Amino acid sequence: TTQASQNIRLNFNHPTKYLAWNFNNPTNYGQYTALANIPGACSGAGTAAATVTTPDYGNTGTYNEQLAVLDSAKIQLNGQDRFATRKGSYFNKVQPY
Amino acid sequence: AGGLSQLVAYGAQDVYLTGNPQITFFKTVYRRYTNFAIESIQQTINGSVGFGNKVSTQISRNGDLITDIVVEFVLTKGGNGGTTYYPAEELLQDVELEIGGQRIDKHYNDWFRTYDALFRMNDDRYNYRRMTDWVNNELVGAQKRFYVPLIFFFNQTPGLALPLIALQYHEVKLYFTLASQVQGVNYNGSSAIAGAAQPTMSVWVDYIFLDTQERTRFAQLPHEYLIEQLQFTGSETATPSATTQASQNIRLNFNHPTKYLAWNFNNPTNYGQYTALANIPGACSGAGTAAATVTTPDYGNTGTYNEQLAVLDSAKIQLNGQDRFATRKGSYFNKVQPYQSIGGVTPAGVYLYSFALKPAGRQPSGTCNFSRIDNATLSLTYKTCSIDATSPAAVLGNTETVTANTATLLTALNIYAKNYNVLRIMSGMGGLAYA
Amino acid sequence: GGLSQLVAYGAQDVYLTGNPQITFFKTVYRRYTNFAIESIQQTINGSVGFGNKVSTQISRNGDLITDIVVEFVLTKGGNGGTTYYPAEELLQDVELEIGGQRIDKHYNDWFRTYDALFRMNDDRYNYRRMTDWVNNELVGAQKRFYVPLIFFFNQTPGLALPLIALQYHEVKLYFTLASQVQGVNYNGSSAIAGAAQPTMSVWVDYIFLDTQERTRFAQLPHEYLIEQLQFTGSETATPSATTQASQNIRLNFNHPTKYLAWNFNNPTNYGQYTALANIPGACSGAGTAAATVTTPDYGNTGTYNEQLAVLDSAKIQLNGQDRFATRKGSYFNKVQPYQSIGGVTPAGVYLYSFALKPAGRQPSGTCNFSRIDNATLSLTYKTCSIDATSPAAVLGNTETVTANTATLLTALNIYAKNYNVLRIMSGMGGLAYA
Amino acid sequence: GGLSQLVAYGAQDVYLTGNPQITFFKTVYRRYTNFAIESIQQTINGSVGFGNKVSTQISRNGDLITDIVVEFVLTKGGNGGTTYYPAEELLQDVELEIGGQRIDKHYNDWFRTYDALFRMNDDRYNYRRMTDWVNNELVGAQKRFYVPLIFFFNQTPGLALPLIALQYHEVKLYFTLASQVQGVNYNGSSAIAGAAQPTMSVWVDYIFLDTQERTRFAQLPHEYLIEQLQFTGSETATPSATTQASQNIRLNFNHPTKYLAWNFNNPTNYGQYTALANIPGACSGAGTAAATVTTPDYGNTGTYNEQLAVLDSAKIQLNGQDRFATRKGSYFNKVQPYQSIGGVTPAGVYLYSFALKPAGRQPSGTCNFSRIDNATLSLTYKTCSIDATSPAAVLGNTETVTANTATLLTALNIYAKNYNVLRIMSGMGGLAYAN
Amino acid sequence: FRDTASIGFSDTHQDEKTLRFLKKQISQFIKHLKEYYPNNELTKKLVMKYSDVQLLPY
Repeated sequence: TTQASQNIRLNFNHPTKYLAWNFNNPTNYGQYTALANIPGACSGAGTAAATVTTPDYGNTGTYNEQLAVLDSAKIQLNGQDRFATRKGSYFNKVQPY
Repeated sequence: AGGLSQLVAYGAQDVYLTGNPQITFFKTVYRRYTNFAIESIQQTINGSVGFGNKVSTQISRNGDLITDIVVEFVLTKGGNGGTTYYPAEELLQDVELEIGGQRIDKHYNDWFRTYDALFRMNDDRYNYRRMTDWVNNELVGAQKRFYVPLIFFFNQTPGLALPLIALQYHEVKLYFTLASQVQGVNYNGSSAIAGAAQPTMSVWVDYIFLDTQERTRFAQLPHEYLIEQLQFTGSETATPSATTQASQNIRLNFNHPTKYLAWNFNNPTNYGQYTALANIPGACSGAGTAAATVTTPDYGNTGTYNEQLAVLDSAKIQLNGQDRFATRKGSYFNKVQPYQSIGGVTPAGVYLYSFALKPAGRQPSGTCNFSRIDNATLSLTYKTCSIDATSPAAVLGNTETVTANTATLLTALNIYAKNYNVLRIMSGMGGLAYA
Repeated sequence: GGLSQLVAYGAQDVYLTGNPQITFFKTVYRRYTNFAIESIQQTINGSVGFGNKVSTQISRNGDLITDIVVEFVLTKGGNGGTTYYPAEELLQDVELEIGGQRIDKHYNDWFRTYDALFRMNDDRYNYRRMTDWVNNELVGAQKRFYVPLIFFFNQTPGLALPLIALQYHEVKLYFTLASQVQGVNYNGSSAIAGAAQPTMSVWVDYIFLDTQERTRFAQLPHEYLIEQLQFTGSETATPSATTQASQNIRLNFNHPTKYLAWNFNNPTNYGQYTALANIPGACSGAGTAAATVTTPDYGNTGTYNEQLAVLDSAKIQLNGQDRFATRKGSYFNKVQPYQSIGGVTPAGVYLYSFALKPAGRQPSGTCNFSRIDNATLSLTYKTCSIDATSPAAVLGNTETVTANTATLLTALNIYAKNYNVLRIMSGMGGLAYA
Repeated sequence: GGLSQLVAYGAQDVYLTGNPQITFFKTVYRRYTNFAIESIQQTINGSVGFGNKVSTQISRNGDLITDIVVEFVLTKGGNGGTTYYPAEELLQDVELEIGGQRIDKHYNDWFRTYDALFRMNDDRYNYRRMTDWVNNELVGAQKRFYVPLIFFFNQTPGLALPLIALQYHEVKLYFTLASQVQGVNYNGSSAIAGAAQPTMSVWVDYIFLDTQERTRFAQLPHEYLIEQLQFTGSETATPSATTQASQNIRLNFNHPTKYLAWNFNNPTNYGQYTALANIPGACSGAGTAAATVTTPDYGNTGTYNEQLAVLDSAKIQLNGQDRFATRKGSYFNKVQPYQSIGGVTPAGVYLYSFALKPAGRQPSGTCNFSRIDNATLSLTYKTCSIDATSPAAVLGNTETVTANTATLLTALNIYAKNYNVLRIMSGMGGLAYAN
Repeated sequence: FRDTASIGFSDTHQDEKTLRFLKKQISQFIKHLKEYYPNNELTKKLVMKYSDVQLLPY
C-alpha cells in the first residue's frame, strides 16, 4: 500500500573505496529479488505447480529488475546529500557500468 | 466630569505608568524609507509541462531583489464538487531552491499542507484554499486558475529579499516537480480519469527595484541573511491495531538550530488525509448515509478537527538519550502546542512541537541545535484501532485511547524540522554558512 | 529535560545567540503620557432622513480626536435576507473639512470596498453585526447600527486630529444619506410602504491630555502624514455575451499612492459586484423553482465565487509603459490581498498595491501619480455566455466566461489611496499638497 | 515597469523617502539569549473531583515560568449538544499566591468573559476545541481537555515569573473545581447517575536559561508590571415585561484599570449571557413542537443575537459625575470590542475600556480607581415583554425590548482588569499595592 | 565570449565539514565549554571562521 522508507545510519570508518549492498530473503541464499511466476524466477515458474514462495534455486539470481525492491536511494554525510537521489536501477546498472 | 475626571485621578500607582513619560500614542512619526518599486514578472519554464513532469525556472535579473513567488496553474475538474482537496497544492509535488548551484531549501506538497495546517489561519487560510481548490461547489469540467505562493524564507518577508543584485555571478533557480496524479483532477482514488486535461503552468516572481543609493550598497557590500530551511524525512509508521497500542522510536536525522519539529501521520493514497475515515458527516465518502464507505474520504472535507480519528496517542522527544520533556498526549501536540506557539487551529492528525517561543515568526526565539545531538529520537505511542468506523455509536461515542479500525491505513509518517542557517553573499557569489 | 537543549550549542548558534542583545523574558514597558478618552455626542445640523444632507461640527470638548462612529436606527421593511449592510448603504458619503479645506471624503461603496479588502476574520464579522441584521431578524425589527468612519484619524491614535492645535479651524463632517436603503425603505425598485425614517447620531471619541502634552500640541507645529481617498466613477465597458469587452481609463489621480482598488457593480443593488445566478446564494431564491436571476439574495449579495465576476485581466500603464505584465482578474482578487493584506476579498473586487503593506500606516512604497501624465488602467472583461438560470452552466464552466446576467454590472468604481501631509501651525491646519 | 515608478520622483516623495532612515529589504535579527523550554508535570495536593478544592506548588525545575495548562479528563454524561465548554466550567476558579500573598484570581465565568472579549477567529475556535466537545461526540465519550491559565505570566515571556529570583518564597496555585458541570455530571439541575470524577493534572512550562542570564535573574531585584483581575458578583436589577429596571452599582475597584467588563447571566446555565428563545440555537428544541424556552441548547448557549441581551443602556460615573455619555448596551457589546480588541463579542457580554488597546500588555491609558471616591456603573435594562416561544415576536421586535425569559438572567458579574507591580527582591516578593 | 566569473558549485562560503568543526573551535581557542564562550566573544569568534580567496591572473 505505501512506499516504505528507511534511514540507516552507517557505522563505518576508514577511507572507503565504495559501499555495496543488497536486499534479500534470509531463507534462500542469494535471493536478492522478489519471486515470480516467470521463467527462472520461482520454483516451477511457467507451470501449474509454480509457487512464488520458493525460488528456482539454480536460477536464484536474476537480471529482471522488476523484481528488485529498491525504488531509489541516496547517501548523506552529516545530513548533506552526497549526490542527488537516484533510482535503484542507477545503483544496479549504471554505477557498475 | 467627562474624560477629565479620569485624567486627574492621579496618584502613586500611576507613577510607573505615566511618570517621567517616554512615549505617546498621539504622535506617530513614520520613518523615511529608501525609495523602491515592486513588480510581478513572469519567468520562463524549462522542461515539458504536465502531470508527472519536472520543470524548472531560472530567475532573470529584471530587478534587484526578489521576494514573493507565485506559481500559477490552470486545472480542470475531473469530477464534481467534493472530489478535490487543495489540488493545486497536491499538484506542486515539490519545489527546490538552488542558489549559486547549491541547495538552499526544498518544500513538498505535504509540507505545504502541513505548513498551512499549522501556520495559516482564519481568512488567510480561507483565501489560501480559494487559491488552490474549488470551494464554491464547482462541477466537472470547471476550469480555474490556481495560485500557489511559495513558502521559502524570502517569499515570506521582504526582510530576506534575495539580492539578485549582489549575486552577480550566481543564479537563483527553482525546480518544480509536478505530481503524476491529482485527486479529482486526473485521478479518483486509484482510478484514472479518462480525458483529464494537463495543467498549464506559469511562474511569477515579485521583484524589487531599488533606487541608486541602495542598489550601490547591495552590489558592493557583503551580506549575511538569516534564513530558514526545511529538513524532512519520511518514515514508516508503526502500524497500530485493534489489539494493541503500537509504539515506536524514530531516529531524527536532523541538523542545525531548529525552531520546531512538525509532523503528521497520513494515508498516501489520499492527499491531505491525516485522520481515519468514518461514517460520520464529512469523515468519509458518503458519510452519514447507507452508501457511506470508509475506504475513501469525502475529499472536499478530508481535513477534520475530530481528534478521535487521529492515530497518535502520545509522544516524547529524546535528545542523546535524555528525555527532552515528559510524554504528552497527541492532543497536546495537536491543540496546546499551536495554541501557545502559533495562535491558530491545527487539524486532527497534525502535530507540532516547538523549541521556540514564537515558531511562527521570523525572529529567532529559541532553537534546538540538532547538530550537537548524535541521537535525536521521536518516541510515539499509537491508539488502539478497535472502533468500527462505519458505526457513529462507536466512532463518536468512545474513549481517549481508542481510534478507528481505519486508522491503520495511516501508515506514513512525515517529520519536518524548520531550522536556521546563514546565506552569505559577497562579490556576486553566495551560499550557506553551514552545510 | 530543557537542560539537554541548552548544552546543544556550538558555532551554528553564534549568529543567533552570541553576544546576546535581547531576551524575551523581561519586558521594559515605556512610561507614557497622561490622558483619558471620552465618547461625546455631536449635534447634527440639518435634517436627518433618507436622501437628505446633514452635517456636524466637532465640538471642542477634548484636545485630540480619533474614532468616529455614526449611529443609525433603521427598521426592516421586509424579512431576513432582504438587506445587505444597510447602514453602509445609508451613509452615502462623508466629507471631511478642516478650516474650510476639503481634506478627504468616503462613499458608501468605498466603505463596502474597503471592508471587502481590508477588514477580516472576526473584525469583519463584528463589523457586519454593527451595520446589518445577521441573526435572521424579521420585518419590523429595529436596530441601531454603528458605522465607524475610516478617515486617517479614525484608524489610529497616531494621527489623532489635534483639535487643540486647530484653535482657529473648524472640523466638520458632511454627510449624505441615501435616498434608499435596500430591505429598509425599498425592495429593489419598489418602495416599502410604512418604512420609518432613520434616527442618526454622530459620536466622536475625544482624547483629554494632561498639561505638558496638551501644551506641546497647542503650541508646536505639526506635520501629520496621513492618508486620503481619491475616487472617480466611470461607465463600465459593459460586458457582453458575444465577446470580450475592453476598456482603457486614464485615471485622474495624484499624490504618492499606496494602492489602487476597484470594482464593477450593478448600481441598483448596493454591494453587488458579481453576476446573479441560479446557484445557492447567487440570486433571490437561487437553487429552486422560484429563483430569479434578476434580483440578488440581498443577505448574500457578496460572494467568493469568481465565476460570477467580470474581469478577465488587467494592467496599469504609465506614460505609455507597462507597469507590470497583464494578470488575470483572480490575481487582483485573490493574490494581491494574500500578499499585501492577509484577508479574503469577495469576487468582483480588485486590488493592486504599490506598497509592500498597504493595509498599514507606515509608508512601504508608493506610486506618485503627481509625476505621471498618463496613468491608465487597462481592463479586459469576460464573455457573458453562461445561462445564469442553469446552475450546471455556471458551476461547470471555463475561466474566460461568466453569467449573461453579468452584463448588469454597468458601473465602475475606481479608488486610490495616497499619502499627504496635514500641516498644523499657530492654531490652523491645511494640506501641504493639492 | 517598476522602474518608471522609481524614476518619476517628485516633491511629494520627499516626505516619504527623502533622507531615508530605513529599508525593508534587509532585516537584522536581534541576537537573543540561550534558553530552552520544557513542560513539567506538577503534583496536586488534595483530591481532585467535583466540588473539591485542590492546589499545587510550582516545582523549582527551571528558572522562569510562563504558560500553565491544566489538564482534565472528562466524559460525556449525554449526547452532543449537552455540554458547553465543560472544562472551563469545571475549573471554577484559580488563585495565584506568592510567598503566601494573593497575587491574582480567575473565575470560570471570567475565563468565559475573557474568551468572549479577547480571543478570536481560529484562536477562539482552537480554544473551544481544548475545553469542549466540538465534533458531535456521543454519550460515554472521553476526552482530555486543556485549560490554559490566564494569569499575567501566562500571557507573555516578558512577564515570566522569575522563580529563580524567589529563593525564599513558594509559588502556589489553588484550583476550585465546580460541584457540577453541564453535560458531564449534571443535566440542568439533575444529577447524572454513574458520572465519572475528572482526572486532573497541572503542567507548567519552564524556561531553562544559560549561565549569564540565570545569574542575573537570581541575583538582581526585579519589578514586573503585571495585570490583576478584580471581581465582585452582584444581584441584577432584573427587568420585567412591566418595566425598565435600573441599577446603580458602586464599583469597588482600585488600582490603574485598563478596562471593566461585565455580563448578565443565568445562575444555573454556564455561559448563558442571553435570554432563551424558540429560534434556531436559542433554546432546547428550538424550531419544533418540543421547543422549550426554559432550557438552552447547551452546545449552542452562546449567541450574537442581541435581541436576547438585557442591557438597554449604561454609563459609568466617577465621583458621581458622568465619565462618558450614556450609550446603548449594544455599544458596549459591539463597538467597544471593535475599537479596543478587534474581535467579536457575544450578546450579553459588555466591555468598557479606559485604554486605547487593553488587549495588549503595554499600558495605553488607565483609570485609577484608588483615586476615585465614587465610581458607579449605572445600568438601564430592556423590557422583558417578548414571548420567547414565538419567532415572530423574537426576531421582528424593537430595540428596547427583550424576551420574557430574559428575567432568568439574574446574576451580574462585574470585572476589572488593572495594573500592579510585583516586586522580587533578595529571593522574596509580593505586590507593591494592596489597593 | 560569455561572462560568468564564478564556478557556481557552493564551494566558497560553505562550511561543508562534519560536526568536528565546533570541536576544532574548542581546541582552537581555549575553553572546552563553548556554551558560554560564544556568548562572550561574539565578534572574536565570528572572524575566526571566514573565507580566504586565491585570485587568478586571467
